[PDB]
Amino acid sequence: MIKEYRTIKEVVGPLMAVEKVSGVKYEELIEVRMQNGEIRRGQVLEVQEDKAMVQIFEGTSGINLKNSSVRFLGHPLQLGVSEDMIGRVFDGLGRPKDNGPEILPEKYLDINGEVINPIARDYPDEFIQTGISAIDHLNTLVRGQKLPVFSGSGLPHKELAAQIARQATVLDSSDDFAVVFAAIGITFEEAEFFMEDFRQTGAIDRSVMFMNLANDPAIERIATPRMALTAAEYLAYEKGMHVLVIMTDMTNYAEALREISAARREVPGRRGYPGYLYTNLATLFERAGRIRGLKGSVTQIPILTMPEDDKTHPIPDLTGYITEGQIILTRELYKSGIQPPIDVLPSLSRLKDKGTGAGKTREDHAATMNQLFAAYAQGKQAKELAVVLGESALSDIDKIYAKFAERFENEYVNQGFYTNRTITETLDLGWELLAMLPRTELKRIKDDLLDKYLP
Amino acid sequence: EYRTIKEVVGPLMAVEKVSGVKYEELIEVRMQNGEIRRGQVLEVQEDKAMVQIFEGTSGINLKNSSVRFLGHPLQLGVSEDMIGRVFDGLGRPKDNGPEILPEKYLDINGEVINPIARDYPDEFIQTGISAIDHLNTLVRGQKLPVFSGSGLPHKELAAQIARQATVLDSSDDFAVVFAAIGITFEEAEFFMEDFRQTGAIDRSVMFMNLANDPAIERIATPRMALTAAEYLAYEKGMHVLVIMTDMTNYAEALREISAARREVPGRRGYPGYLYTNLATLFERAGRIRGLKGSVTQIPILTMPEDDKTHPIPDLTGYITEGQIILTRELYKSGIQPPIDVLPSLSRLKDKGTGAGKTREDHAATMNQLFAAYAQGKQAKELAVVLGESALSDIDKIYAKFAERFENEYVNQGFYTNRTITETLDLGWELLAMLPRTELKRIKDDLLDKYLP
Amino acid sequence: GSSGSSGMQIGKIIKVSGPLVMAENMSEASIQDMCLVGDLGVIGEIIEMRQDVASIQVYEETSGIGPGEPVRSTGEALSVELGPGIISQMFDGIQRPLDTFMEVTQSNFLGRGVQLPALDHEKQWWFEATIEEGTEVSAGDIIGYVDETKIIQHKIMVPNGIKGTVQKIESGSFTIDDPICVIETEQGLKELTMMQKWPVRRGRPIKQKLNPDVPMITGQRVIDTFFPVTKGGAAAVPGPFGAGKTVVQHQIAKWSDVDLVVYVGCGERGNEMTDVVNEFPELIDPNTGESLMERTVLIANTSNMPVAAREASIYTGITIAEYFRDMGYDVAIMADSTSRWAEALREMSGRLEEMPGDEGYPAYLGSRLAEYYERSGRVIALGSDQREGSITAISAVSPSGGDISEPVTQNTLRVVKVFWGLDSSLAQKRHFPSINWIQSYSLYSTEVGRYMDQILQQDWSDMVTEGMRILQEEEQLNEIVRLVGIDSLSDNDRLTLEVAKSIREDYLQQNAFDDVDTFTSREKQFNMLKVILTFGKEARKALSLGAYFNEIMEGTVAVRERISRSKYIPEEELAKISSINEEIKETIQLIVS
Ligand SMILES: [Cl-]
Repeated sequence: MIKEYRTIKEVVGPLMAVEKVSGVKYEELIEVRMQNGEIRRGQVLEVQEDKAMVQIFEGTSGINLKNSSVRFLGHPLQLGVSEDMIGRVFDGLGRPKDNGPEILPEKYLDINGEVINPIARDYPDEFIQTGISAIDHLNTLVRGQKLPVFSGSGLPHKELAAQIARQATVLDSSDDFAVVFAAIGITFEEAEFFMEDFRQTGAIDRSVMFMNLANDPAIERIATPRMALTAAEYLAYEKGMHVLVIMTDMTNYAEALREISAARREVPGRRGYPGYLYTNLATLFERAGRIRGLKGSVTQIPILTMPEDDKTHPIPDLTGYITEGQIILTRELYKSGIQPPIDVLPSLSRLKDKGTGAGKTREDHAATMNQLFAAYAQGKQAKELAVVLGESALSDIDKIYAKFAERFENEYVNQGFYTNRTITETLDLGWELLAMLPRTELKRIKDDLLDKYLP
Repeated sequence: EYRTIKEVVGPLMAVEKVSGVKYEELIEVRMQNGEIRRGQVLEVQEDKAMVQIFEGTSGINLKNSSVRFLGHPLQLGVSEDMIGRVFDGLGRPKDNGPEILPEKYLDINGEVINPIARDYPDEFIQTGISAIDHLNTLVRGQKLPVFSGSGLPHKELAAQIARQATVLDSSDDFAVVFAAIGITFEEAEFFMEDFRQTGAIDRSVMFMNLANDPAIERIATPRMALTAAEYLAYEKGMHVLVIMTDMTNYAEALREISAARREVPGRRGYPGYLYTNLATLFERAGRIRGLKGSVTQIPILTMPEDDKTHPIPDLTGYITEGQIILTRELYKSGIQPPIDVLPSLSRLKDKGTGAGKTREDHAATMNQLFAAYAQGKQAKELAVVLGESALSDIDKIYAKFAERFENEYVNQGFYTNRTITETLDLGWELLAMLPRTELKRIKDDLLDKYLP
Repeated sequence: GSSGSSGMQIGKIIKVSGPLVMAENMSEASIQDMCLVGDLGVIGEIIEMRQDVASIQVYEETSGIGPGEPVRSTGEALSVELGPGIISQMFDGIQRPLDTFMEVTQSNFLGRGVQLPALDHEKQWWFEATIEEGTEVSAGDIIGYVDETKIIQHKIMVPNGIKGTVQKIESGSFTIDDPICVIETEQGLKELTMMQKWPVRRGRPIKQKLNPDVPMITGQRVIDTFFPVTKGGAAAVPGPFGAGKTVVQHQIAKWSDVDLVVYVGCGERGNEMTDVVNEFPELIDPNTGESLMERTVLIANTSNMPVAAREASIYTGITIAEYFRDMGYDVAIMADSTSRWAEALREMSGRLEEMPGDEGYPAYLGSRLAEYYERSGRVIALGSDQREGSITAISAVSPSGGDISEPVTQNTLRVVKVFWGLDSSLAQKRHFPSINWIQSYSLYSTEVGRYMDQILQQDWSDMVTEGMRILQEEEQLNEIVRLVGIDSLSDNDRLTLEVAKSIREDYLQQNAFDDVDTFTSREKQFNMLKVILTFGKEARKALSLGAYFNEIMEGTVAVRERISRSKYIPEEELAKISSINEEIKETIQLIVS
């Protein structure tokens, strides 16, 4: 028996109220049957007495209240999963977009998923060689980590994300990555950049894609990354795959959350964003890692543009408190021709210690990383002083650091979006730059490493 | 007439059990003591009307007061007998003059000119001020504001333009409408005495609103003025110049009214509709195809903290067709008026200059004078930072040019009227300082004919 | 019914608060439906519904309207009429013909409650049938055309939602109300006219979008060279007041190689709309003898016209653009200014008592802007033809104080690939167009570079890259000059400044009101930039061969003056530009000796 009511009380933007209902549950999936026969899905946000408040993913344009119905499906929003999803393209609600067959689902999964028991978790420590020195050495990515790219409008975050997915591999293994890609409010041209890259490399045959574009309904964006992550955790923990999840643009997700929060007249937090923004983002990004006794894994690379290039904006700020580091692109490095324009100083990886060193990368990894960071921060400071007060205003040693920071940006960080460096090549190059400095300045590195590696 | 006032909360009042009440309809409150206050319907819902009383709600007893709904919005009773007369912000006589018999009453919001019916601003208005007439020409139908600041002589400049402004080869069809907004008694007295002393009053209509007048009256003031101007222009065929000061007091009043209604404040606390509101005033300027007459506006405003990015000058600049800038640097040098021509601009100046309007050498000398002055000021600043020996012999000439340009050309005095012919001739005198080879913006035909 | 008879549902106004009206007894009406409000019957749109009470956004002034007055729904969404009679017309925000408005009301001023059809439903047009009877058709298919102008064919397409076989069709003289074709559908016989309606808030359907990879020719040197937009691309033009935004957009309208221009005056000056109607008919194409007005549609809702109609004008415009795009045309849509559209949304959001987002703008500002720009682009249109068409969006933004960190500019830059940042300091310096060449960008530059290298068979992308490197180095050098003075720079750095100076005033600076400088061909642009770059190249080598900077400048006065005049060289005398290269090589080599 299908539960349906013809008692719609009000329609206000993305929100609808239904009355005289019974047996309706919080977060239950609904379908609006419009007067013209069109079907639009939604979700119960609240139930009291004989009433239900629902949000409509596809909006309420053209709806006649009297002549429409609301069906209550008796379960929350689900994804019908299958390994047959591989190589398929879906929209923001998980419906086929590629004119291919309908998937015959193996099972149906609540797209909210479940929390991994912390005791069941396996700690991520498997080095992933991205081929990008600024990542591999200084902000190391390991399998099962969530490591986002913080960027801005007009910056090449899509180029970087594509390069990572293209070049990423663990060592001493022929494991590959199944890729789950979620487009969230991005433009056709942004989406098409990824589609073209996936088709050229042939990675599209290893991929599942969920596409919400800038012309697609905005409220749909709240479901899209949950769809993508449900597919990811399915492929990883039920089909034993190593999954790489790329989701852009996460800022568009938070904006959708704010639209709903504003429509509900909820008590606003910072910038009009709801008080639950941190929690909400955490329910997404914590869906990554490894599980003890299971072969698969979920590695996340969320991408967000920082509004006004402001890192203290609620979106990148709260994301930073959740994710395991961040890779930050800057307009300054981009304009100087640095590719990728990664600013290593505000960038971070929280899982680099146990994924590096002897038997993983090389024994000199951590020492050189610290010394390079220290030398770069001091050299960057000296450059900025010399450009304003003159090259003769720096001490003799700071003048050396100023030259180091320049070669560091131009030869180390800047490598090109199609250059894939081995970790050994990266570490050896780091040593060539440290050799510019007096040995007495290399205080983060012990004598045993200096004698062995320093030219 | 209703005796059904239900609520009074601050300046706001709710009247129930009403019928046929419209949005923006004017109301009249007859207090329990016979006192009469006027108001406006801000919102009307079913049997309720939300009204704001101009003079406030202090002293009002609800049950013993009554409300009359007048059946029309705020209006001005217009006549050609308004010339030579002084009114307050709401168009009430302020000069103890005879009774005013209106030909008709007009909604002070006016109507929007059909964009297709609108005629582009055209022809010259001689202000008598060289820096304006030559370099930043005022055109009939143009909106060209003055951006000033506290302590700067914009009130002297306003009164000078008001009495000196004229159209050439066209007699007895020019009028000035002067609107004073939120100004003190003493500055109102300055304007009143000056107009009467010079005889400018005989061709002017004056609307005088004071600092201690109700804020709603302060915002009604420019609409009363513009309604009078449109009537004189489009119905009587006149060229009307509308001068209004201080537009900063207008925006402050608007913000005060906005806050009283607890509306969501926009940038810097000013209403979100500040741009739109200013536009409904400034866009009443212009000409109409097929009609004799024109309305020209000179809004005058003080830039808070001398900040041009402040919402008041900023949004004004997005609406007007140029701006006249007064500066403290030039004011401290004794330049009258202290107009800085470098950031000043008139966008429509082409439509009011040249042969048949001013003279054939207008545009060329303007381009050359502006270019030479900018180079002169640049050389002056170079002498400041690096010394006099940092300038070439030519740079020294341009620096000297910029001095005489400021001291003799821009500086003319607040009671000196220069004809456009005198302004153009004086421009050629300054250009003669420079080598003829340096006058690259002027063709040889004009140089041979005019260069002294 | 009532009193013995019955008619249609009549709503009753129960609240008026500015442009927001609430009406009860509206249960038959749908969200987004157009309605006639009050005794006057002003045009409004239903945006919310609570039980039987509709919230209505009104597109005309509501002064004088109150509760108890009737509301009459039309049963249809906000739509445009799409057919012959649309080109060269000036409409308001809701597609009412303004010249007809004036003639009917016999007034120079805008009245209220005036119902006018958008197009002339009485005018005879010659329909040329081009399709055969018995042909199976679907949405987008051409059944015939009308020569609306001497150049532009108005293609009559099968409307969306219609599918079947052509039963009867013949050429002849009809109005847009006469049935010109009979389609045998599965739902029976349907007859088509030359006019179709379309709801403006819904993008017209296509087959698929394509990459906009062909650069538009605006003839504006700074744009075509350094910050180019492609056909199907989108460009934002944010600037402070008085920076020449209107001259820039007018230049693009008159010179761009598009088939049609849709120009939307959204919340701006009335005089600028008057300037367009006066000037556009006078701009005659030498090749075809047609004016710019004969390929333009004008939509005007000035700053003091109804505020809600600002939003209407935006959607009216893009929908008309999509219509001509569907015919296989390249269309430009100019929105000036999108800031005023956002202000309208903010005003209504306040009336609705919504939770404010960034700067008081509603929380859905970003998605509204994103949805608008995603309607631009190069597409394959519907129809068996699979014809291609494009819409290129050029939008002014007016950020308060010129500060681009505000929500409208920021949300726009999130979805557009081209940013032309106008600069007030340049405008004061008489540097026009006032585009900041350091802050501006085009994410089409690399793709356009490839296209240009291929079509010119020259190293154009390298030249553009070198030209920008010089300008960027100039900005660095200028900071040093500010601190130490120009006399502290080496000869090599002194040269870079002069080359940058030549780029700035011999190339970037362009006079829109000069008969020759107003437009620069692609070929002419190449020659000009080549010459400028050659001087720097030859002078650079002279310095390394022992020549001093002072000597180089003194001995190249004549040739540098010739470079600075090359912008005025006629398009048929481009050999006079290319020959400067040899003169540069000669004089400099002589200086070395
Ligand atoms: Cl402007």
